Amino acid sequence: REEEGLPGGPVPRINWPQEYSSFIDREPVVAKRIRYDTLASTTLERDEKQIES
Amino acid sequence: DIMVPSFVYNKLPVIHFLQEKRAEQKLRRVLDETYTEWTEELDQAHVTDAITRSLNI
Repeated sequence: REEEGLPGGPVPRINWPQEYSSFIDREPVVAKRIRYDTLASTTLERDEKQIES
Repeated sequence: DIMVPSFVYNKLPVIHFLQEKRAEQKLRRVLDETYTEWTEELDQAHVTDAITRSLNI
């Protein structure tokens, strides 16, 4: 994933154009975009040397 | 010279057999006390969830 530069964080299988249209008020779905985008822009890995130590 | 030696000779087999059985009993007890210990460690999923809470996602 890091040899193509693909974003480490996991990404759900969603079609936001459908989600925007599916819901009624924007705020709930709008907030959903922030969380997943924030999640996708981070690397969920640790230093296992210290952990093993 | 005669009597005590004869009775010791008569004793030898039973004592040998009993001591062999005792040694086998010790080995059996040694084996029976062996159990494989399985330890439970905190699932890393909770750690990841906590990391997300720190990320404020």
